[PDB]
Amino acid sequence: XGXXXXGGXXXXXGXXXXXXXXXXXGXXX
Repeated sequence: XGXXXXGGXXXXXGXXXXXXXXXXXGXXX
């Protein structure tokens, strides 16, 4: 949950992303 996106998105919620960053259900932090 350190954020990220690289133009993908992000911002709390349930995580998401991948990029570029993100995380949640898949880690990231």
